[PDB]
Amino acid sequence: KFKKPPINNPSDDATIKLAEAAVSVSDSMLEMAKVEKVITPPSKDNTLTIPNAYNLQARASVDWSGPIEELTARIAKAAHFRFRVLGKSPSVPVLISISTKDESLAEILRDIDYQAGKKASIHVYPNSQVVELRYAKIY
Amino acid sequence: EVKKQGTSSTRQFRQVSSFNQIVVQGRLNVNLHTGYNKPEVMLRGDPRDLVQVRTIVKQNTLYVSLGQGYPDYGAVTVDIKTKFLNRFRYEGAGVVTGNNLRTSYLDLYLANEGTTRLAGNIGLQKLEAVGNGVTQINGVSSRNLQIVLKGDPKVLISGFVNLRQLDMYGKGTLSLYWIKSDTLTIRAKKAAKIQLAGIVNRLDVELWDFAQFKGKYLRAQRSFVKTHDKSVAEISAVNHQSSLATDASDIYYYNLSKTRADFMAFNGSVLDMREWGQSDLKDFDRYNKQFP
Amino acid sequence: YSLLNEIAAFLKQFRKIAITVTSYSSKYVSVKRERALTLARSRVVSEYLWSQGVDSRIIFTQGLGSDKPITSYTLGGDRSPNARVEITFRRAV
Amino acid sequence: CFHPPYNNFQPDRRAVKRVGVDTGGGTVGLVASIYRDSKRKIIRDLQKQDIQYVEYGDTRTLIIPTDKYFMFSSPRLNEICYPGLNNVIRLLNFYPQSTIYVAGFTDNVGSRSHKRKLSQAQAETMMTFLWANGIAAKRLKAEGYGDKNAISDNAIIHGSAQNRRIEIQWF
Amino acid sequence: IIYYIQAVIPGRAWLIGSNGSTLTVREGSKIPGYGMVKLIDSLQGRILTSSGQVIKFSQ
Repeated sequence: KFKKPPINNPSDDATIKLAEAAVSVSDSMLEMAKVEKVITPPSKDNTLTIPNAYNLQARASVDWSGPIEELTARIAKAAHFRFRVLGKSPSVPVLISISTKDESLAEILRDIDYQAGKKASIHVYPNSQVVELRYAKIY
Repeated sequence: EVKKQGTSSTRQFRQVSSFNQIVVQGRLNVNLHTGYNKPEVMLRGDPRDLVQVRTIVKQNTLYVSLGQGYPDYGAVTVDIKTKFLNRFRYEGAGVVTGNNLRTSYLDLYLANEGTTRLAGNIGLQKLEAVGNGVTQINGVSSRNLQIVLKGDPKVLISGFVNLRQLDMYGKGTLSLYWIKSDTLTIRAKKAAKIQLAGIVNRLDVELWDFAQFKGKYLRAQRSFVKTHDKSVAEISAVNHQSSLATDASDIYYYNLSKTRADFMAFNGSVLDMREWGQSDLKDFDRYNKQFP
Repeated sequence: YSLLNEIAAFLKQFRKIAITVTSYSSKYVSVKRERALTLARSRVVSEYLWSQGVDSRIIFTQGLGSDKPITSYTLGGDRSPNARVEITFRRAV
Repeated sequence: CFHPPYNNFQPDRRAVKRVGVDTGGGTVGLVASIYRDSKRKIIRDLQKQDIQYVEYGDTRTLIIPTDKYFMFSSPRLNEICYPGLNNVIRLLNFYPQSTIYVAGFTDNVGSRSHKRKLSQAQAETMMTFLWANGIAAKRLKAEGYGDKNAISDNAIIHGSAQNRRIEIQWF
Repeated sequence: IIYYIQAVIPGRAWLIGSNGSTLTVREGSKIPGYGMVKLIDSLQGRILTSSGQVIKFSQ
């Protein structure tokens, strides 16, 4: 008998076409990210703004596709920290999309802070046990 | 066969020929010195037993032991000065002190409670302790060393050691301060205490029962660790970690390696055992996330 | 895994946002070993629960060691009633 | 009996259970044991699962698909497919003197460092699983290549699926 | 030049430099380019200097 190892479930041509589009999207993003990193080298990291402490090492798996404030409040309530909001919330809402699996709350907050970008910022004060969300001075 | 009664400890100076190996037996004390003068030996002892204290030389050796049997002698002090040393043998519940010794290669053989101090720069390739003795060596610079123990020694070595293999079957405790090796193979059988620190390219650890390996502060690029029943290993792997715990044994790591692989058989357990409050703690990646 | 499948089949019947998994154990050697053991146990349990198809948004995991016992009878090991895993949630609407 | 998670890394006593259950014949049980313990029966069992065996000259090679023997985008070993791993250990037990080379290969999707790290992690995981079953550490070496030397075309779906593999070679 | 710690013990530490030269450092000792050592940490790989910087492990 002659056989070759990978014999999976039968495939659909719609999924085949979506995969063929997604590979080209992926390596276009890879080339653009490489060019962007070469032109602009970053020099600072948000570890200074968001440090870790005890009871920030409890872990979480999250799949969230909504606004930032409710998710940040849930993370702060699970981390047993007070929650503070600074600035005016914009009329067009700040939307985030997180889909992770089994990582620490400090890493969750850092990914949320990086995905927020120029609209909002996350700060953590462990001596006062405060998680702070501040909105940008725009509009 | 005469005793030592009626005679107190008196000073004696004697002359000896050239020797390159010392074999000392008896409940006595040895002091070692090093100079560029002639060799000599001083024998502080009772004048009834100064004849019984034997200083004989046979083929570039020195045999300081009991003469005409051992009826009784209590206190003997042997101070020694020479140029070249290549072998040292000590037996019989005694004290050895030496410092500032320069050599290329020599061998220690301590037996039956030799309380020993060496405070020099001795490059030694072999060393043996028989049992129930302590040893404190400050400064060893050798390109090779092989240590095997069979009794109950309590031995600590300072310096720079390129160790290659280690086997223990007795009740020994051994601690080395700094090592720089390439491949270490450690086997512990009955009840062993090993304390190492330094740089090791590849490490293999086998623990059978009631054995504790504290390989913390010993950073290994490649680690293979196997623990059987009621043994404890504490490792510090850096690049690749491979561990197996069989039954009621504990393996602990203290660094997040680039590749981790752990296995459990009956009741063994591999635990993280980190601080949780360190300001520069590192999280798992896509390539490290293994769920026990 | 059959008991975990039964727990997952019970959990699929509700609508929820966040689940919390908390682990408690007993005193064996020290506090670091038991906190690490409870965190690893909660991680493995929530990993299998998230692998199965529960329709939740967030799952939180913590291991408290032996800080909060529910029974003053502490003679057993893992057979003690205060060595346990707890799954808490709130039914939404 | 048999414990499904790797039988606690113990050598299984497969023959005595069969010759104890086939008595109520001893000769019939011995014939069945010497048939099912043969090398060709192990090769055909590995043919029943999705593992390929190639022999050419004095070198033997096993091809194992990561899509079924690993969890998705992880160096974790899939515990459901344990009969294939046990048959791999049973086949490798017949050559107690040779040296083992294990290599990891992925497809073209992703970054170069990501492909290299995933292949290296899968190769180390498979080497550790080989080491934990009795094989000494001095006979093992693991290496992870990316999309360097593929065996099929990466511009087609089935050919790209055939490229993600683990190679085990011995003499 | 810059220094990284190679191995650590309670009491003293082993350092390696950019040029490949080894060094042994005490609690109270002087090293070039950093100043005076005031603290040696064993649980974490940190050596605090008088200039206001920390020698840590390599990355």
